[PDB]
Amino acid sequence: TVIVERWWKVPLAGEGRKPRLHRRHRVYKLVEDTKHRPKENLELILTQSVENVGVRGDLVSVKKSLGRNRLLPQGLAVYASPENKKLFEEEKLLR
Amino acid sequence: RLQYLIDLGRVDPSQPIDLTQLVNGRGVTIQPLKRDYGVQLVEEGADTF
Amino acid sequence: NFEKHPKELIRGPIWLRGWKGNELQRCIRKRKMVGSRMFADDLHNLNKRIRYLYKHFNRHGKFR
Amino acid sequence: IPDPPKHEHYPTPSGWQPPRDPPPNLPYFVRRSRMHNIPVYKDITHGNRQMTVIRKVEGDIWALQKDVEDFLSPLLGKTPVTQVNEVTGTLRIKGYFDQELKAWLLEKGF
Amino acid sequence: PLHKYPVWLWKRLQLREGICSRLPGHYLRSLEEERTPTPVHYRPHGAKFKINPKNGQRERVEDVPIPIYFPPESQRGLWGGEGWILGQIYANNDKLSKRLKKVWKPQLFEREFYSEILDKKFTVTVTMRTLDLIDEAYGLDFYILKASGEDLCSKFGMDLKRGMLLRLARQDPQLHPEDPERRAAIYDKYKEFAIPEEEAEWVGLTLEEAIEKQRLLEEKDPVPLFKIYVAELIQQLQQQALS
Amino acid sequence: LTYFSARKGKRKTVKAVIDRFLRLHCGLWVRRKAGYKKKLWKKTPARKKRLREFVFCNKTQSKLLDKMTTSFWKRRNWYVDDPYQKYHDRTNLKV
RNA sequence: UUAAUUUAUUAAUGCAAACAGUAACCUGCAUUAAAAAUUUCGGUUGGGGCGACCUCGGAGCAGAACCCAACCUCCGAGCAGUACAUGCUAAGACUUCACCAGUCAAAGCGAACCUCAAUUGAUCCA
RNA sequence: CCGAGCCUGGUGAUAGCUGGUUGUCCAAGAUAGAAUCUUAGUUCAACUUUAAAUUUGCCCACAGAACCAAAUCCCCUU
RNA sequence: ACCCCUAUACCUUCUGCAUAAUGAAUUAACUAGAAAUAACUUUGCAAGGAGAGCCAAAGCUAAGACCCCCGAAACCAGACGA
RNA sequence: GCUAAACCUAGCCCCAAACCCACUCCACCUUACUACCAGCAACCUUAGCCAAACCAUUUACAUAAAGUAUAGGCGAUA
Ligand SMILES: [Mg+2]
Ligand SMILES: [Mg+2]
Ligand SMILES: [Mg+2]
Ligand SMILES: [Mg+2]
Ligand SMILES: [Mg+2]
Ligand SMILES: [Mg+2]
Ligand SMILES: [Mg+2]
Ligand SMILES: [Mg+2]
Ligand SMILES: [Mg+2]
Ligand SMILES: [Mg+2]
Ligand SMILES: [Mg+2]
Ligand SMILES: [Mg+2]
Ligand SMILES: [Mg+2]
Ligand SMILES: [Mg+2]
Ligand SMILES: [Mg+2]
Ligand SMILES: [Mg+2]
Ligand SMILES: [Mg+2]
Ligand SMILES: [Mg+2]
Ligand SMILES: [Mg+2]
Ligand SMILES: [Mg+2]
Ligand SMILES: [Mg+2]
Ligand SMILES: [Mg+2]
Ligand SMILES: [Mg+2]
Repeated sequence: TVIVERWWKVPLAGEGRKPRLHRRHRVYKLVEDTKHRPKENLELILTQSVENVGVRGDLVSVKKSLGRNRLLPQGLAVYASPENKKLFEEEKLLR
Repeated sequence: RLQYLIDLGRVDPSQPIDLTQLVNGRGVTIQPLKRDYGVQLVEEGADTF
Repeated sequence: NFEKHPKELIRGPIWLRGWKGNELQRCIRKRKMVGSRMFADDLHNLNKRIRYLYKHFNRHGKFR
Repeated sequence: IPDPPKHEHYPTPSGWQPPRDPPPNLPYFVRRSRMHNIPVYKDITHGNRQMTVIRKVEGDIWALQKDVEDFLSPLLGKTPVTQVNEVTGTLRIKGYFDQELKAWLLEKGF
Repeated sequence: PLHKYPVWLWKRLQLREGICSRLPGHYLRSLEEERTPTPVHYRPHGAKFKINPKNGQRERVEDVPIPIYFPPESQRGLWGGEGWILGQIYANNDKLSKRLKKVWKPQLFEREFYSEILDKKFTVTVTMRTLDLIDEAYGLDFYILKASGEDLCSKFGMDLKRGMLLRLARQDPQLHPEDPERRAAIYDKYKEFAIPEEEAEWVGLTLEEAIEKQRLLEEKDPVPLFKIYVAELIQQLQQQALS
Repeated sequence: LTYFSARKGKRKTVKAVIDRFLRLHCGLWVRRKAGYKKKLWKKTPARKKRLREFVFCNKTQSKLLDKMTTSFWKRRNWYVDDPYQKYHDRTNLKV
């Protein structure tokens, strides 16, 4: 997403009102894009041991493309939610 | 001004002189819009008070 | 004992009911107090008048 | 507005004094204001013109005017140049003479 | 002359008046609400007051959203809560140069997507922000459920949500025989959400669609008057018998 | 100078005037001199001194200023310790 | 158009963003093009054009308080030198016929024991 | 009636330019200059009008206003 | 009645117009000064005034009293025309 | 004495209140007013005049606070 700051300062309006605008409040100023940014590594739990990237049961931070394109659709990995985490822990304990 | 008020009956010196009393007397008009932060006490009638 | 004002006695258009005004001012008042429930064509006319009136007052004239 | 409390000694500190009883029998009478002051006001018309008004006159304003004139001739070396107005019992007097006028009124006993 | 009710209420009035009155109360409420969406193309002000520079004085600060534009492609498939930004730029970001008009488009992608509730792989026009949102919410299904109708910003998405809700309600054979336990587990995964079936039918509908549905519901061929007459006669006879 | 504004129908104020001048309650407008912070190396001490003084305005000029502002700016102020407070009221005049 | 301001449109590039592996299409930001777009075309002047001039100062016209023109006659300026109390204040005046700008200056406090005819530029912005 | 159609709207476009601007009567009333994309205009000054407050205003006589004609300024009396 | 003597239509625009400068055949009805602050005015009240808020070192509230008409070539938006 | 004059009520303006209309039969999206036969489909910042005495950023579309904070070739103005 493109985040766009507003040049020209909307003049503020009420509690239960909408501020009416002007053809100059349409004049924006680009602040940032969410791409062109340091990418984050998402945390995924693993249902299989794959390559050197991970082991069965271990939660791991991975590149996002890998997570999305390969691991999650094939059923090799699961999202790091508080729901399944407990289950994983239990499994580990059992092991 | 205060002395005058006292003389005239309005603004009673037997009771306290809070701002409210002054307002009632109508020696001091004040307006929060136009940012008046109450009354300042001034010397003008220092002697003969 | 000031239960009512004589400006509540006056019965006329809802916008100028205890309120004098100018021409332009009157128009402005009408546009704000009624505008939303005015007939399109009439609204447009009013707007035009306002545009005109402002120009006449704020620019054209004598004694500026 | 409260009618003021009866003090021990007059005039009161701040120079106020009530109207004496009985009234001073004359051709004219001067009421006081809402606030119990003697109604002798200053007024500037044009940035120039300065005058004073005694405005609560009642009965024979002409007499009052005459009296005023008599009073003020030693202070000027003229007559003061006054305008009475019978309808609204007033007296426009050219030039500031307010405090003095007030004093005079007090002396008279209005 | 003037109108009775202002022009910005006419739509509201319409609802009251006719077939839209006979719509169920739980649907119309949604239409009426109009809550603000989550900020996407603007960084919101955290607090309602701030203290500006220049003068050391606190004053209020309302965060106004950027208008946004959703082309009909967006409606067809999940984008985030985002679309086109029609605006204007000053030439070199200085006001004393030309002002000139600009459309910022978002980066669209095509992706497959599984859903446990529906059991199907959908190919969608998705953007990266959408993906991120999904990740945050964990499941796509979860995201669909969790994400509100005014932040979903897509008709297709709404439809999907509705379908999911219906599935939750009915407890339909989605995975068929051999997977009843599995089905149960899936259902239990989404114990949250799952509205009564008569509400879930109307979720994610437009107004026109809703109206159409209503019409369909209360359609019916007219009852022959003859039958009614016969019934009346019977009643009369019964009465006579009684007396 | 906007004799009737579009939303209210009031006189607006020429804000430049407000920025530049001080309105004393007597009627007099105070201004800072022009070129008082420019090319002081070539200016001689006396000249500099002259430049640094707070000059009063004319009659016509004053009138113009008055016209350009509204009755808010003409009002009586009672600021805590205003350096100019003493100059608002005017004493000892005679035509 | 080789006038100023723009490139929103097309133009390829370049970098991102998406992607894949192994020891291209879209979108965002930059780039120079092509196309265009928004544009304005100062004054004085014995008509206008061309030429000349446009701010400041001294002399004549203007012979004796000020003031006084022309595309009238003649000289010049757009600094330089010396200081580093070329400190700070401040009664009272002059004034380029308005305003703005300019000039002079007693006393005082603080210290010693300016030359020059013009030698210059408002506001806002930096 | 094409150097860029016609129609409606924005548009009572805008015009330092031209034309026009309607009962009676009386009164005071004439053009030093300044800047200015300014010299077909305008703001200030000057003149002018009104209402005020005023105390001097015009006319002026001796004395006086530099060195390299006609007059003027100043100016008590009247 | 005329003959005698006296008498250079009107408006506009001009330094200046009988001008051979503009306009006007004539009648009809229609056809062009509208707004604040600040002043002045006369009322009301008065160290206060105002029927909240505003103003106030005689002020404040009140009314009264000033500020035209017709005209381009234009630019742009959406229709309609081979 | 001809042309002519003259004439009140048609209706209309501004409000107030009150939320309007729309199938006798037949015909009417094809060349509308046409009885009767095998293909598509709506959403996409207004601009400019104008003011700034040019023009290029910019230029308005109950009461009170307040024409205040702000904004602005820090100006027009908002
Ligand atoms: Mg409010
Ligand atoms: Mg008065
Ligand atoms: Mg020329
Ligand atoms: Mg020539
Ligand atoms: Mg001078
Ligand atoms: Mg000294
Ligand atoms: Mg016009
Ligand atoms: Mg001109
Ligand atoms: Mg005369
Ligand atoms: Mg210039
Ligand atoms: Mg001529
Ligand atoms: Mg002649
Ligand atoms: Mg002839
Ligand atoms: Mg002629
Ligand atoms: Mg002519
Ligand atoms: Mg001519
Ligand atoms: Mg003719
Ligand atoms: Mg008329
Ligand atoms: Mg133009
Ligand atoms: Mg053909
Ligand atoms: Mg313009
Ligand atoms: Mg103009
Ligand atoms: Mg031009």
